[PDB]
Amino acid sequence: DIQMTQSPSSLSASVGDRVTITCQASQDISNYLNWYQQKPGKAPKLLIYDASNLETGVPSRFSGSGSGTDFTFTISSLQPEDIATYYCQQDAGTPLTFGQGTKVEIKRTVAAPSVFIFPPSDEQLKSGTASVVCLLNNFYPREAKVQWKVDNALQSGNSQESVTEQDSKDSTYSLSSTLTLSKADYEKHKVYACEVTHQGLSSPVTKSFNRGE
Amino acid sequence: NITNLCPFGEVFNATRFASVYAWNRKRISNCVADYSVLYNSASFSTFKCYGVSPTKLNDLCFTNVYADSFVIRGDEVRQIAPGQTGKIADYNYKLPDDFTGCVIAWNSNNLDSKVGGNYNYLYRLFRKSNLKPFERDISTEIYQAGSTPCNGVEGFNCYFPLQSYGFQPTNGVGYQPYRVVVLSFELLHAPATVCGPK
Amino acid sequence: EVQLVESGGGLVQPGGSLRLSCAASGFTFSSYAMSWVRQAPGKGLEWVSLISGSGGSTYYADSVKGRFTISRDNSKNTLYLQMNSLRAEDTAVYYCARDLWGSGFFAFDVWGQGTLVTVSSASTKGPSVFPLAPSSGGTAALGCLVKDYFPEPVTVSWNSGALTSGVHTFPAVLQSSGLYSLSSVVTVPSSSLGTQTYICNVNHKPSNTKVDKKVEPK
Ligand SMILES: *[C@@H]1O[C@H](CO)[C@@H](O)[C@H](O)[C@H]1NC(C)=O
Repeated sequence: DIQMTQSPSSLSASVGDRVTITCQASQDISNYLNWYQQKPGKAPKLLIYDASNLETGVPSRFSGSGSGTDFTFTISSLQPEDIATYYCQQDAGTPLTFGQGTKVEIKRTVAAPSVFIFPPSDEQLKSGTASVVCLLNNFYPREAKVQWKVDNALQSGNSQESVTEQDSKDSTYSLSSTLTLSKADYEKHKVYACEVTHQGLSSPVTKSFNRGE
Repeated sequence: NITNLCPFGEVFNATRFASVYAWNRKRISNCVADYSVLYNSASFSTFKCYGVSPTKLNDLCFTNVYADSFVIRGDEVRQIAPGQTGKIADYNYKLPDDFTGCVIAWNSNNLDSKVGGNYNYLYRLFRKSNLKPFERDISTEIYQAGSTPCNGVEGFNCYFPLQSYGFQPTNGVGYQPYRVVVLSFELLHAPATVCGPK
Repeated sequence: EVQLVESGGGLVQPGGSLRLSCAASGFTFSSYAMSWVRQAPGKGLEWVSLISGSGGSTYYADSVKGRFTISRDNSKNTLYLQMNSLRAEDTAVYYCARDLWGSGFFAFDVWGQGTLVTVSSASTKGPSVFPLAPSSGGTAALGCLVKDYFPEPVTVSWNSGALTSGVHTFPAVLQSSGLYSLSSVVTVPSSSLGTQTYICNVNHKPSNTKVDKKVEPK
C-alpha cells in the first residue's frame, strides 16, 4: 500500500494567514493526489483533484501544487469557515489511501470562558444518580483546567469532560464537565463548585451552588 | 462571454505522460480553443477524428472537452479507435462505438526511451474481463490463471497483471513510444463553456 | 443537483450482517463508478470498495475481501454494500462516493451524508433527558442532559431546530458503564427566562425515542 503521511497533524493560524499543508507519498506518484476537506459532523469536500486542479465551486484561496513525493495544499487567506480536517488521498494505485488528516484551527484573541454551574435536576434524583454540570462557554485558547470541589475536597476519577469543535464564527471553544455520583453521596455533602483556570483569567474563577438551593 | 485560451499545452507539451492502464484525463472548460494549432501542426503522426471534421471544429461550442493522454507503442495506436480489439483496446483504453472526438498520436522516442529500455511505461496484460468503453482499472492485484489462489508472482499460474514496455531508442518504429491524446467533446443540455475563436 | 443518500446503518452483533443502500439522484447513475469509504469514529478515512458503472468490475480493500460485496441496480439508481462477518473494527460511518469522471479510480467528487454502523455485543438503550436549569451574569445558560444510551447517535435540537444561536451540543462521552452521556447547552438573555419557551428535542433512532423536554428556571 502507498502510505501517505501528512504534516502537520494540526495547525492553528490567525484569520487571513497563509496556510500550507504537505502530503508526503512513500513513492513517486506523479500528479495522482487529491485533497479533501471535512468540516465537523459533515461529509468530505472534494477540493483539489490531480495535483493542482481546483474543483468547480471551490474558493480561489485553495490551491494545490507539487508532484512526485511532496504535495502542497495552500490556503492563501485562512477564514473562520475553513475550520475542518484536510485529507490528502493517493490516486496511483489500489488500495486508494488517505493521509491521517490535518486539523486546522484559528489562532485568535484570548477570550475568557463564561462559567456556569448546574445542579442535578429533581427528575434525575428519582432515578438514583446525580450529575453536576459545569460549563465553560466561548473561550480561546482551547486549553484550560476544570477542578471539582466537593466541600473543598478535590474529586478525581469520577468526572468527564467534552469539548466542542472551534465555532466557525467567533473561533471559540466550549467545554462541558459532568461529575457523576450516586444519589446517596449527593445528599451527604453540601458545598459544590467548579474552579476553572484559563489564561484569559486574572485568578482562578469559581462558580458555586448550594445543595438544595 | 469568456476570454481564456484553452490550456492544451498543459496536456500536449507535458513532461511526463501516463501509463496507458492508468491514463490521465483533463477537463477543458471556460476557455476558447483554436484547433488550427493542432491539425495544422506538423508534429503528429496520427490525427483521426470521429463524428466531426477537424477543419470545421473552430465553429462549434461544447459544454466540456476532455483530453485523455498516455503512452503506447506505435503498432498499438491503431487500437485507439471505436470497435478495436487487442491488449490495449481490451484491457487498457477502449473507445465506444458512438465515440465523438479526435485521436492524436506522435513519436516520443526522443523523450520516453532509455539507453537500456524505459520500464516506467506499463500496460495491462491480464484481466478477467474486457473494459467497458471509457472504463479504467489501476488495480495491481495478482492475476489468478488457474484454480489455485494467488499471493505474488512466485505462485504457479499467478501472473503479474502489468507488463513493462521497455522502450529503447533502437527499437523498430512499431515498438517506439507514441504519446496519445484523445479529445471527447461533451455537449449536454447545459450551457456550452468551450468555444472556437472569434 | 447530484445527491447521494445512504441508509441501513444500525447496531449489529459481531459476526452479524448488514446491507447498506445508497440512493443516487441528479445524474446518469449507470455511467459513473461508485465507491464506499468508511471512517472510524475520530479516525481518518479508508477506501473500502469500488464498482464500475455497469457493475462488471469490482475492487476491494484487503481488510474487507470476501466479507463485503459491492453491487448496484442501475434500475433503482441504488448502490449497495453487503457486509457479512462484521467485527468491532468495522464500526464506522459509511459514505458512498462518485468517481469524478466516472471511469474509475479518480477523485471522489460527491459524497453522501454517511450512515453509522456500530458493531458491539451490547444492547440498545434509550437515553434519559434531564433539564439543566438556570438560577447568571446578564446572559443565562440552560441545557439538557442526554444520559445512558447506546449506541450512537442521538440528535439534539432546540425549539425543533429553529433556535441555533448560542447553541452548543457536545460530542458524546463513553462512561465507565459502557453507555454514552451527552450534553447540549444554549446561552440566552437573562430577560427571556420566564418569558420565552425553550424546548430540548432529543431523537435516538436506534431506540425509537423521541423526547421534547422543557427547560424552565427553577
Ligand atoms: C508546444 O510548444 C511548441 C514550441 O514552443 C509550440 O509550437 C506548440 O504550440 C506547443 N503545444 C501546444 C499544445 O501549445
